[PDB]
Amino acid sequence: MSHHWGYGKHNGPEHWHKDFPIAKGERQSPVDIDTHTAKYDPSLKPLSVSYDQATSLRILNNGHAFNVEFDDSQDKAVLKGGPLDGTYRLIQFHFHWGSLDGQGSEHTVDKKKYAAELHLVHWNTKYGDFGKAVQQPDGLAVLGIFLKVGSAKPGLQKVVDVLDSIKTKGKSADFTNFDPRGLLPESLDYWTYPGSLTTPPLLECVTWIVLKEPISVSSEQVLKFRKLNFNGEGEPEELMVDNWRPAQPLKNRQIKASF
Ligand SMILES: NS(=O)(=O)c1ccc(CCNC(=O)NCCc2ccc(S(N)(=O)=O)cc2)cc1
Ligand SMILES: NCCc1ccc(S(N)(=O)=O)cc1
Ligand SMILES: [Zn+2]
Repeated sequence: MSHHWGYGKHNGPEHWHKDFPIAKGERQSPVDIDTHTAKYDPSLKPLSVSYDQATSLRILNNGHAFNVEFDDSQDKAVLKGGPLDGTYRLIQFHFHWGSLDGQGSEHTVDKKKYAAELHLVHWNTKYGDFGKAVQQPDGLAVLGIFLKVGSAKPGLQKVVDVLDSIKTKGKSADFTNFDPRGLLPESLDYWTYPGSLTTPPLLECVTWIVLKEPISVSSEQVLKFRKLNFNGEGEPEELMVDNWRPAQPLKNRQIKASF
């Protein structure tokens, strides 16, 4: 209830360390993915994304992004394989995006920034709940997918269309029967490395799995994201744009490629 971090000049990423000192830790995210330096690891398995029984529930403007929430009280939508040991359940997805099409992703690829990045957040079932999982070094698996501006993504349009009902911080709307499979690219080739949450509390609990193939969305789709507000109703309007943390030092990590 006393958090005041954000993405402005007075409360943005350069300030976070003062309340969340792990911001300067050894495994922070995001990072630049240097594609030449990433090593192909033949021992990596194909990723297994099982989203057929996914149960979406609600979409919320939380003042930083919007989250689409899922029932995670059974193994309904799970991620396994790839670099992972065990079963990770989908709890929510959200995006980060820019004020312009040339920025907005958190991860970069040879310093290239995409217009946005989707994060599908999953927690390791051996830890019993999400709150316990974020306290463990292998507690979360975040599947990251880049968005480039081009052709529309039909499977995104239900999200775009509901955004009028959650314009300001604290607003939510029913968001049942949404299929997250509609947000994936054709290929599940990926990079992986150990990292962190990219927002406070910046906990170092994430296995990052970043897909190589971007999805394409239209100019009009991402334009609608930028009409959301960071502020609550009745407060000065601040457009929800540039809700991305920049790349952090790789330090003593190696990024592995599945391909
Ligand atoms: N099942 S339920 O009862 O409907 C249900 C109950 C609760 C919830 C919200 C979970 N809390 C959450 O997602 N916090 C953000 C932490 C975070 C920060 C940063 C990243 S990031 N940017 O690194 O991916 C990922 C996650 C959802 C659904
Ligand atoms: N200085 C404005 C108030 C304020 C700024 C930044 C943060 S932080 N460290 O959580 O990003 C908290 C409060
Ligand atoms: Zn995120």
